[PDB]
Amino acid sequence: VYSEKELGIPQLNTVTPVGVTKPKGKKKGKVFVDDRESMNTILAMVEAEKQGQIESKIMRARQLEEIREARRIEAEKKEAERKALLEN
Amino acid sequence: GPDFTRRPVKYERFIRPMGLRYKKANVTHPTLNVTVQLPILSVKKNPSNPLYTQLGVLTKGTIIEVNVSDLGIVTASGKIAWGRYAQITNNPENDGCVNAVLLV
Amino acid sequence: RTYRVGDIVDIKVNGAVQKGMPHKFYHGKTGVVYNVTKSAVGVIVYKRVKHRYIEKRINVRIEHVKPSRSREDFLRRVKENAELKKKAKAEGVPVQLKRQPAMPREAHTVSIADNKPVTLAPVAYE
Amino acid sequence: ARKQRDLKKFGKAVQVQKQLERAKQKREALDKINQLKRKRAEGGALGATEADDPFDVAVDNELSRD
Amino acid sequence: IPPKPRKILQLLRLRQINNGVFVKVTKATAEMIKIVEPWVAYGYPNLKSV
RNA sequence: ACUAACCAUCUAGUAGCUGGUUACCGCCGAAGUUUCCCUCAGGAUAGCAGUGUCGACCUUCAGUUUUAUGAGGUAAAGCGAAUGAACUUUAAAUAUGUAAGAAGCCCUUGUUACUUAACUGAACGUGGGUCGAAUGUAUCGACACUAGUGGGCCAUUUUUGGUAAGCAGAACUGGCGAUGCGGGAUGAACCGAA
RNA sequence: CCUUUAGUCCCUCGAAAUUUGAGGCUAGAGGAGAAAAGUUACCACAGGGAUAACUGGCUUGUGGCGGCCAAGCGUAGCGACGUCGCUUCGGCUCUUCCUAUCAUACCG
Repeated sequence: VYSEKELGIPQLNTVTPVGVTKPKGKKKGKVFVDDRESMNTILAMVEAEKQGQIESKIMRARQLEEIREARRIEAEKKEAERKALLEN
Repeated sequence: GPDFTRRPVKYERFIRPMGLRYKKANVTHPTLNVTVQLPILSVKKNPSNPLYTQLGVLTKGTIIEVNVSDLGIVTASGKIAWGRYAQITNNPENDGCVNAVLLV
Repeated sequence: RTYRVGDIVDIKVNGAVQKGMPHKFYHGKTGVVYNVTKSAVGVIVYKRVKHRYIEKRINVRIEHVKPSRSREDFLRRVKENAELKKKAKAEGVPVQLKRQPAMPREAHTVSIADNKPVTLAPVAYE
Repeated sequence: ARKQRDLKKFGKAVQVQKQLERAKQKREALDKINQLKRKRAEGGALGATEADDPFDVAVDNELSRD
Repeated sequence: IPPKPRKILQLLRLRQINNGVFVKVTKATAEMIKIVEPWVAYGYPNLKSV
């Protein structure tokens, strides 16, 4: 058993998009996360994974919904940052 | 040295018995031909194993740092020396003591 | 130094340069070359296992490789061998072209006048 | 597999070389200590306490400053 | 016996013990006998011996 | 919704493992190893032994000496030679690599697409001159095919390192492994001798 | 850019007065690149290599280290006796042997 990271295994296009890939052995630019909104999105996923299985259908929906609102706020915040930087 | 200390997990498996511990040594001054029992301050280098230096193992040819305040050596600046190197010149495992010669 | 293929060479192994250091067994050996490169030179050295020779192909550099004079006597012998053979035919006297291995010495007399022997002792007391 | 095969048959020779190297390191360490002994006896120039740096740079510095 | 003296005895036709040969003295032959000394006894024969 | 026992047969189930494997005499007779591939107890090649064919007829070869020349200038003598292991006229002991013919060396001028300022060099050709140390030789080489082998133990000498002393590792050679006999009162490692 | 080394006591800054510290100068040493890389007589796990394991004229009553002295060896180094300096276990047993003898015998 050996890690796929250790082997130089090409990345494959699937239902999950590969996106823009980065060359190996080069500067993969650090994308810092420091906003409260960006931290909230990551935190919601972590909490959802730890909680795991919930028997209630409504309680399961609410856990998914709070991640959706966290994503929406982060996207709105980053959009406003782009507009301010582009305009001013 | 210290009565109680917490060791790194590297060395938390090497146990050193109480009976094998020494705190003083018979240190000889070559110039002022005399020897005085002087306390040991630190082990600087054991020229047999770097691990032994970390563990403080006293073997033959080991450099230790001793408190020479009682002798009263006057330095070139006029101060009184408080610590000097000393090389163990015996086998403390076979002879139940530590003998050293001051590096002066 | 310009060295060609097929020339017999000698290996000296100097400690000035640590690059291309051969083993102590290969130090001070004589062999022929089989390939020449910019810096390294390949030689063939055949060494006995117990009876058979196995040809080691090792690489050595210019600072250790020097030519040899092993054959130079053989070319020297044939040139005079040609010269005296033609020379012998001219005058008409036989000449001997093989080399004889140091025959023992013949008889002679040694005089004592003005060379009186000096008596010696097992340990010199002077 | 190839790397283990070299470790297969070179294993004992590396053992003896390591023992020879460790003995050599013992000789050099004792030589440097003995060299310091001669220098102090001949002359030297110190402070109240010995140098705080480890006992390889301190010896190298002292033998260099002469 | 080391390999070097073994070859000399073969070259001198001294294959068995108490084998004798006639050799003419020569620096080529003198050095050969000097190597097989721990196995041979040699000297100068007279007319009766021959 | 899902997923015990005995009898006969498939079955003489699957082993790399254990034990065993059947007259005599003669002849020839080993290896315990280099190298390469591969991790699954292994294969290939070469070496040793043998058979067949072909080519040469001691033709030719050789764990040897001599000669010439390297790496060892290591000892020694002197400094009424100079200079000062690191000095030298000379030079030890000691092993040790290479070479010693017509399967050879040089010269020569014809060509060449190579090369040169050039018929100039190099290659391809022509001709010229006691066969060029000793000793031994119970033959040498080439090709194809076939079987058993892939360990090591001890000792001398040299050498690397270490211990209070032990000791550990390399190189050569020798003894034992496939060996009987004489001696050491006896006997894997000793001496003599097969 | 700082730190070390030697130098002219060559310039500046700070301090105290009857001297210093820090910079500056001369030339030696340390510090393709945010992807990862190197390194350890260390630890944990997995695996590999050398190895069945030790002692057999073994053991016993007088310490080690440093100096002084020291016949020699030798032509500086090794150097004893002394002196100075610093201090698994317990119980059970029978027969015989040993002496390194507790007692009984005899001696100084």
